[PDB]
Amino acid sequence: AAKIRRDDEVIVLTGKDKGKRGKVKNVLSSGKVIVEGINLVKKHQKPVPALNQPGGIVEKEAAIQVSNVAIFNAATGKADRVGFRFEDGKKVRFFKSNSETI
Amino acid sequence: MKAKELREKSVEELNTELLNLLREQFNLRMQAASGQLQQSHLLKQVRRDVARVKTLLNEKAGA
Amino acid sequence: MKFVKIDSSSVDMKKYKLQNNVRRSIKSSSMNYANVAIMTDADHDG
Amino acid sequence: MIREERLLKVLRAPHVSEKASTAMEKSNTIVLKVAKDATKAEIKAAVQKLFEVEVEVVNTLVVKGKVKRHGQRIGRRSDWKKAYVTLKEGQNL
Amino acid sequence: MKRTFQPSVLKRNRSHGFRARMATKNGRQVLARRRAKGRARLTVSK
Amino acid sequence: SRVCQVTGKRPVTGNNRSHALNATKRRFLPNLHSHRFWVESEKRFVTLRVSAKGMRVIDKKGIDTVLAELRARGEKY
RNA sequence: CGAAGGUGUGCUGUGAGGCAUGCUGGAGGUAUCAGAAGUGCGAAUGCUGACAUAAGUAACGAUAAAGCGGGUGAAAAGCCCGCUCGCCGGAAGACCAAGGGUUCCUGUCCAACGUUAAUCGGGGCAGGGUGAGUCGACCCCUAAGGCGAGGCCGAAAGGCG
RNA sequence: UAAGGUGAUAUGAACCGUUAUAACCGGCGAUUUCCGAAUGGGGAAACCCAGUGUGUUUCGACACACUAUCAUUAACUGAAUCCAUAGGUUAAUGAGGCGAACCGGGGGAACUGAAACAUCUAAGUACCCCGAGGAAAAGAAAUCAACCGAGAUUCCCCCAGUAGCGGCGAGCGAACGGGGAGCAGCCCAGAGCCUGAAUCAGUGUGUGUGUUAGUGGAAGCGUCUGGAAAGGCGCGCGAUACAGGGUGACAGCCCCGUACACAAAAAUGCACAUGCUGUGAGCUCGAUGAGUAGGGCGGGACACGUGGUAUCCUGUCUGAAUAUGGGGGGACCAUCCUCCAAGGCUAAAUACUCCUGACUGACCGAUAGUGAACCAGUACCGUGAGGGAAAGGCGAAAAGAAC
Repeated sequence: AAKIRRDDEVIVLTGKDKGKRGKVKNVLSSGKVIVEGINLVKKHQKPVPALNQPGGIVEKEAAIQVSNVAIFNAATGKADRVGFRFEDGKKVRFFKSNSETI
Repeated sequence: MKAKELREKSVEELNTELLNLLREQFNLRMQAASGQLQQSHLLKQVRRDVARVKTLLNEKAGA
Repeated sequence: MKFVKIDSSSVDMKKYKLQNNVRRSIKSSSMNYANVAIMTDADHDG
Repeated sequence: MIREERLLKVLRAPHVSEKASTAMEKSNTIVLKVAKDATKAEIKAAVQKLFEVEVEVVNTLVVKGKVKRHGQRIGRRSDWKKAYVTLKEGQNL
Repeated sequence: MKRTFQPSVLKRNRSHGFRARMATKNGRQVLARRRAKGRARLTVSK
Repeated sequence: SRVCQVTGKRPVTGNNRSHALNATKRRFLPNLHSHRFWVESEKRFVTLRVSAKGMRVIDKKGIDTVLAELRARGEKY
């Protein structure tokens, strides 16, 4: 019943990075997701003696709300909205505004 | 695995029931507690395998 | 997750209220009972 | 049968400590954890099978749990059982 | 001075223990109230 | 339990009312007695705890006609 | 391009009060006109919580008693070792039950506790530790006493046995 | 249904899956240690000790089933006195116990008011106990009224704080009659005639209907500030959906959802007919509830405190007739009218909410509101019954602070 899922392509509706594009990383039951090289927060990390102890300041991919993002049509090359249909006998996804199979 | 284990002799699965315990279950409860076992997951499914068997055997025989 | 010890001051508090009300209430005339001897002299019933 | 079965449900893990190591090398005697019930005869049989070794004799006890405080909460460890087990001269472990 | 409470485990059971409660009319409807308020200690025991 | 094995009479609560009309509770006891009744069928006796009015009944109704009732209710005689 | 709330100033009204704005704070408030009120505080030996006072005053809990050198360490009178002094010694010694419920041992830490410092501790954290044919429980027997099949008695509950 | 998950406080380590026997939700299923009515005996609860039987290695020793009480029924038996009873043994069925309120019934206070106070009130309240249902109990005239009649019960609104009771004091307090809610009436005491003649009850069969899981679900962009825009400015579109909630500041068109339209493999409640098992029909001639009514003595409920007192129930002593007879109509006789007891059954209108679902609020917003928004009936106190707390907010995100 979900629209975005484990692997897909998207673009930001609003926020810090608004107008920037990337694919999916992993989905969270919190209502959030992660994207590669979009949401970036400098973390001050502790040098754990176990294994390596780098400590230092590292950059990471922060979680983000779903409602602030939408798929990247990659035809008009901009935002577009999902709908659910039954193709053959199977539930699948399609675009609004130029309805097309995904 | 039910389907794989649904078709057998009541003793056959009863053998497998036992067999699980001789090696495996016991050992992992021993091998692991010492700290030598590097794989925990092997413990979960095994206990989950037994109950399936003991339910089958009770489904076939008796009630 | 980064909490400051535990502050049990509230323990000695509840013990103070409990201790104070217990005696102060049920101790009754012990100060006065003792005062009773004083009570029998300091009175001057006339 | 269930007889052999239960034996596999009795033992849990071997105990480890200095006192344990001494009886091993010195008295040829071993320690291991057991069930909350796990009587002597019940233990010895299992030892006679899986380890397939001789047994002088068995004696056991009960170990109480040690109260603890996590955060400000307080739990209690589960009372359990250990057994000092003895071996004849055909020993290996 | 000899204080009032003198601990004895047995007496603390024969009198206020469960089986004495459940053995008479009043005692049985007591534990209801104890269960009614949802108290964790129903009678004195483990 | 003061009762008549026949009728069902059992005591009742009422007032002791003085000349000044001061009220006090009391109890009314049905007049009872322990009598040994004869049966011609069995040619034996039966011992029952009844009242004096319950005897007036048995004078009218058949002794065995009464037992049928008791014998119906499980009342043990 | 800043509400409420807080904190000041200036004006204003016959009065409880009203208006603008300076600093904070970071999202709500509400004209006007009617309506309903858990509706306006100084008290009530008032209730709750917070903080002053006397005051760094009294007190540190038996008058059996300490002194010194080394060690630890950030720091030593109170911790460890050593030398000396003294006290009890039908106890201030040594075993048990009843009752307590890890307080036992080791390692380890100075926040809180200990009426003071604490490298210490019955404190905090982790780990370790409690072996029975002969001990005691368990178990056989029972006294005082309780429970008490049926039974008796009793408005019911129930009481006796 | 499904591309994620392996509950939470807390991440982490080790694993399965990616269109389908991952995971999640629902239904139908054995699993369900020990205490607890415990029910094999006992008993300071979560413990101790058995018995019988059946079956089982490697004797030792194990697994499983049963064994409580009482009521009823049947069988076997079976004392003192032959018989017989009584008692005992065996199996079958049933129950106990827990729980918020609501209902009926058996017992049943006092403070207080009276300006004292005993009568009276408070009150048949509080409280104890017994029993049952989902609703209960009551109920189908030996009932009222006035010479008119109406037609069982139950509840609501009026008569009316009237008529009356009452140390005539405080106080208590109707009824008839009227308008409404919702209606329903049957059976035994008996024979024949007559037969499955309605009728309930259980059964299945299918239909419909829902209940427990769910599916789809409309339509928007630029710019301005702005940390972040859902905000201002302009032009747009949907609306059987502007209920609502969330997203970095106030979103009809970003997300979840709503209006609306659909769905059940399986088990289920209801209304139907529905095939059956019993079930008992309909008509004629009789019969019509006896220690019972009433009475005496003493109490009690009736609005009614023995008052001139009708009526009902009754502890005790008595005690009539069988419709040509009797009860009643507020003392009472007479006339008149009405109605037939002393055996039973009965749905709806009504009170209730421990709990489940949705929805609402001129109800509260952390000293208020449930005692408790924070793991609370916990910590803590007391021997025990029992009593009984304080304690919410970083931030957008943990980016929580490298060196």
